[PDB]
Amino acid sequence: GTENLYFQSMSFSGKYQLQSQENFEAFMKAIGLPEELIQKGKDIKGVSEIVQNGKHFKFTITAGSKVIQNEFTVGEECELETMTGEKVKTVVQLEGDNKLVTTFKNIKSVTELNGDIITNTMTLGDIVFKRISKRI
Amino acid sequence: GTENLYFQSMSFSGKYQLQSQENFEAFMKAIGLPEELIQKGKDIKGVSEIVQNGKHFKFTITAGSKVIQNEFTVGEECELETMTGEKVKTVVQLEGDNKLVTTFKNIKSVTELNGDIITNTMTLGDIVFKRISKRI
Ligand SMILES: CCCCCc1cc(O)c2c(c1)OC(C)(C)[C@@H]1CCC(C)=C[C@@H]21
Repeated sequence: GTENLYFQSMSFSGKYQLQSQENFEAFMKAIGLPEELIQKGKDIKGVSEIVQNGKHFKFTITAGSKVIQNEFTVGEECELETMTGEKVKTVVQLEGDNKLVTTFKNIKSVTELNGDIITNTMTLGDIVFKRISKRI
Repeated sequence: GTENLYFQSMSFSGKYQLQSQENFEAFMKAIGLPEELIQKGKDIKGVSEIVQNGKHFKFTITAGSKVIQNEFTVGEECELETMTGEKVKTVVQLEGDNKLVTTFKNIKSVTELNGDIITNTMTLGDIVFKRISKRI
């Protein structure tokens, strides 16, 4: 026999304007981002978009001077393009009704949606890369 | 708005008779179980029960000379009682259709159901506490 595990989450779909950003320079250096691109995009506060259809997600992230697009299904292994352009395979999971959690290359990524504010925290050792964006 | 995330797993419900057990003493020593209780329950091969109703689990596990009962919902943070009686808060996740995975106090716990055979693997550093039970 089989069991049905049905979940319900807040809609992550929407366009989000980057407002706050912590430890950008430190984090990009740890992952090996060139200093040229670090200073070029450290002050860029762009707009990211999420498209959620059930457990499927489409991410369009404006990070610094780069636009990185990725797609995944919750609970299924996916190939994600990192900030450094390297492609890693990982699984994204839903915690509660508003947290998207994944871990790749010693980076613990947590994306929590609180109302119109979405917070993406990425921890690499002592570095806590925290981004705060608002739905527009 | 809200989104629906539909998952399906094998039914974990049933009573399971412990058959094989490796590194009981080493694991219980690592978590600080008193040596009196370690020798007392190292050879006990009891029966554990799982009650799964969708994404909610009720499991009564016979570990050594202790009967520990806990309840949780997959993806939601819950409070679990450990072997040492300490209560920890963690999140249990479903991997595939037959794996229940969680991590607490540097202990990676994996419970995999392959047909009528259930395998409980708990890794704490170098110690791999492996329990193999059969549904009865
Ligand atoms: C259904 C899986 C969710 C996690 C359940 C989970 C939690 C837990 O309290 C225990 C579980 C596994 O299995 C045994 C082998 C009895 C453990 C022995 C040593 C420790 C620290 C605690 C025991």
